[PDB]
Amino acid sequence: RSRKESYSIYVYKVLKQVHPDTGISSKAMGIMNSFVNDIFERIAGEASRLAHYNKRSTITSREIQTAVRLLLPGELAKHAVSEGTKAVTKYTSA
Amino acid sequence: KESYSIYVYKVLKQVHPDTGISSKAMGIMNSFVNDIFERIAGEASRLAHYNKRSTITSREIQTAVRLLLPGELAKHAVSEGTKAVTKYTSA
Amino acid sequence: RAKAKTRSSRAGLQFPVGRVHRLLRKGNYSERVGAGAPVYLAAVLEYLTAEILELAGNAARDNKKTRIIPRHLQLAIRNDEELNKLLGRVTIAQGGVLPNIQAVLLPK
Amino acid sequence: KTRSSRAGLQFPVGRVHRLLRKGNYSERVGAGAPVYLAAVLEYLTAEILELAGNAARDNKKTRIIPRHLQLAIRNDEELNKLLGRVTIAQGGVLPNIQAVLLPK
Amino acid sequence: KPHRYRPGTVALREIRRYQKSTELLIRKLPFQRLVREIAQDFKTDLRFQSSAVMALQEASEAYLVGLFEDTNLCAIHAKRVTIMPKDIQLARRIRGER
Amino acid sequence: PHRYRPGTVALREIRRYQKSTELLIRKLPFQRLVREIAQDFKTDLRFQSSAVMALQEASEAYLVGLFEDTNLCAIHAKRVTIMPKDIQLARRIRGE
Amino acid sequence: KVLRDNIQGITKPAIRRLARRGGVKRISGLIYEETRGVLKVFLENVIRDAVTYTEHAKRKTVTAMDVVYALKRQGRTLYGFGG
Amino acid sequence: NIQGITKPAIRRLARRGGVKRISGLIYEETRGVLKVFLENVIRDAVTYTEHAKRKTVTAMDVVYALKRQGRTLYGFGG
DNA sequence: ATCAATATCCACCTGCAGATTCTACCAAAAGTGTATTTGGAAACTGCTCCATCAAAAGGCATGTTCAGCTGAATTCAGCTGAACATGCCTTTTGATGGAGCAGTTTCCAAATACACTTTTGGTAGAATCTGCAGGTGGATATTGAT
DNA sequence: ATCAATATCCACCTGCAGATTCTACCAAAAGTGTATTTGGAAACTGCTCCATCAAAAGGCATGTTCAGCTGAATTCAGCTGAACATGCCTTTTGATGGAGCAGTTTCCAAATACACTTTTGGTAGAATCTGCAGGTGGATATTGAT
Ligand SMILES: [Cl-]
Ligand SMILES: [Cl-]
Ligand SMILES: [Cl-]
Ligand SMILES: [Cl-]
Ligand SMILES: [Mn+2]
Ligand SMILES: [Mn+2]
Ligand SMILES: [Mn+2]
Repeated sequence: RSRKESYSIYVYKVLKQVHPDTGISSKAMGIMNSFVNDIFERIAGEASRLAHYNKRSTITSREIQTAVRLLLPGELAKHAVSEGTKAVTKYTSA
Repeated sequence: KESYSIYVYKVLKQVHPDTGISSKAMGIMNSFVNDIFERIAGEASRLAHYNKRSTITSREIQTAVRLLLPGELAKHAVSEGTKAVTKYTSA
Repeated sequence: RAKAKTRSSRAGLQFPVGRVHRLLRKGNYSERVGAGAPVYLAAVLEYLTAEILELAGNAARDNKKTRIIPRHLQLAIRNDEELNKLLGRVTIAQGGVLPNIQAVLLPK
Repeated sequence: KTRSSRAGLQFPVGRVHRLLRKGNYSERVGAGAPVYLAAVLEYLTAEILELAGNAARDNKKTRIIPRHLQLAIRNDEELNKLLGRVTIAQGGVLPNIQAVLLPK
Repeated sequence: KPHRYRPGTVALREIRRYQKSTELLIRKLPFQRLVREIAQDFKTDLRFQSSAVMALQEASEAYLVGLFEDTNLCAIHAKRVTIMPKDIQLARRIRGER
Repeated sequence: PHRYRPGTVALREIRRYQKSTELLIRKLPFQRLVREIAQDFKTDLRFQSSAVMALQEASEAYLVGLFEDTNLCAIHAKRVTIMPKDIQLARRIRGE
Repeated sequence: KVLRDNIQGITKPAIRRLARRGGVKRISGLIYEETRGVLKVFLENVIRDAVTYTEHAKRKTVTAMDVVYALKRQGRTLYGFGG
Repeated sequence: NIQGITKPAIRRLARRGGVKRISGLIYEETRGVLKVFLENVIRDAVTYTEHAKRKTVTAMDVVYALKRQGRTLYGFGG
């Protein structure tokens, strides 16, 4: 009766991009949903503290970036920072 | 800005009227009070959220204390907290 | 009167910028959220999801399956040094463990 | 006429309330929340100061220093657990030599 | 004459076999009774979503398997091949569990 | 000429340093080490003195705690001597 | 009917299987009781918090999310049970 | 400069840790372990420094860095 | 197990350095009083799922026997690490000079908030599609040997 | 370096339980307009830290000697793994009743808002107070010799 939201259709779209003829089981989709929620909270929680430490009332893409650098290992952080920067510059041109 | 020093000091004079505390030790107590404040407030924040509530009440503080503190510390804490709220509400 | 285009399509993303924004605002993270914040965040969640699905998809093809299951996810993460670090305190339900027998235990 | 005085507390209720409102924890804060919280903080503080005071008089000093806080916490099973991941600066460690290392 | 594998041979096959699979290794109904018994001692008349028991079982087994891995390292370190309570105890102590 | 037996001075030292709380690493060499590591991240960094001191407090407590675990690993192997393999077991079980 | 002694239902063969997954080749006879006590402490700790969340929510039913939050609190994040 | 962490200082740390006898290989092993530790903490502390657009690492930066890593240091606040 | 000779520890003592307290001012928190709004507790109620039961099949726990090989104990040597003496040098600590940071304030353009209205992407079931769970048999590898 | 006995590998086959695709309703993004906030370019100022220098004070580096710890070798008792039979109880799957999630509504106790007034904690010099940096001698432990 009630609407239950989740990241499933987005995980699925990214799945078709990387492996067009590969599917995913429902348990495996539940694992990906947990993964997306977990990283969301980690980054958002770090960004919150960063703003609070710096007496800022606003979380901007800059806090997100620093959170990513604090949370992700090595080359993952680099590629994440690249994708995030690209998406923001692209969006702003729109 | 601020610290808990004068409050820590007042409580020291309550349990040990003749004992003092060094500056470095007062600094450790300040970190202690800040650390626990944050642990409880954060848990209380998460509790309200999970339950789709926009308000942190004394009930969230209590449950957060029960989640965070061990055993007998939890029991006395919950007592001190309920006692203060009851004394406050009638006053 | 303008015709709607989603923030995700503007950002060139698959993940939902609008939802991530709402989730940032409703989560008590800060009083205000900049316009670029949910875009950058969505792009990062999308990138990480891609990385994991890439490797797990590879693990499924290796044991001859067309469908990713939790095992392939676990193989993907634990055989990757950065994913393993990131998810070092995470339990994957129905993940099992990497095959690994200490040498001293094998027969002479 | 302070909220702290109404609640019978030494710890600052008005301050704890401000800190709760400003720390992004929820949109609203109940009237009882900062009273209950201040009383828990005061109580935990008294517990440690009682034990650290005892620890100080036992090594014959009148003034608590970080060593005494560490002795207090590490010798108490519930505080040790609460503060298991905490480093007390200038605290040192509990004297403790594994039995197998001693002579005879 | 009747065939007999040497001690250790069959154990190694079991290691390979269970490290290959992902199924729960504790019988489900006895685990459920255990979870109910313990929860009941915290508050009476509790019910469980079926998936809440299964979450407890996934988490428990993952914990125990991870601990046996660490226990196995402590036993090998002492130049044994047999795990003993002192190995579990060393593992939990260094983990900060005890 | 007078000579303590092996292990007697060592036990005397354990008792001395478990009683005391002073930092055990020399301050300047440590300050130098922290500055070097930091430069590979950003070259014009300054440090508050209390910031170098937080790093030293944190570092020493970390190493002392690690030596406790290391010592338990050595003892477990019926040794009284800590070895790199004990350090490694300890860090491995810790998740380092 | 009264639930009693259900830790004893975690059998020696199940404990052996778990150790096998953990790479263990030989097992002392004292390990089985030791493991039962360790599992009990673990489950007590997780279930205690999950029920605390259940009570706070004023429910009589423990949910998977109560268990997920309890596990999260204790530094053991579990994936696959959110929805 | 890691070498400036001397065998005697490392011996003292082990003594506080309750250690009676010490292998000669321990000293190099310990230097690498400390190095890894300090890299990780200083890397994050500096990240907080940069985010604030400061050029000076503060004690609070180090405290935040240590916290991020599951180590809470008391006495330097804040 | 004593004894004497040695080396180090550790109570005890006490002036004075520097911690603590006193003296005093004052923004900014905290409190008050009053006016309004509103989150959420109560009281329902429908509809999921949870508890419970049961049979039947057979999977798997349990119990037993027995011997391989492991842990425990003992003995012994070489070689490493502890204890020193020796003397050369790195660290402490105590100042100085001065620049180059942070921390404040003001003040508008640029950014974000948020209510209302349109529009459509996301969800829930329904309808289809189809990997692969299971249930085979055979090929191939491994094991332990008389 | 064969053989017999076992277990494991590893395709094959195919209906159906589970995954995917489709459809339609509608909740929530999106577009718009306008009210608030905010972060920042400027323009200051006073702490801080960095750089440098030098006098000694401990503290480290070094080499030698040898106590004794580690690791290898060896031996043996008994524990734990492997293999069986037996039969208990888990697993399946299927049905049923109903507790109690959730979804909805109504409406106050309890929250936020805001103007105005007092109180107080932070702050910094000055004034006093008293723990401890050191400096012992005696107390305590340790050692080699009997
Ligand atoms: Cl932004
Ligand atoms: Cl309240
Ligand atoms: Cl044992
Ligand atoms: Cl080694
Ligand atoms: Mn019971
Ligand atoms: Mn309402
Ligand atoms: Mn005052």
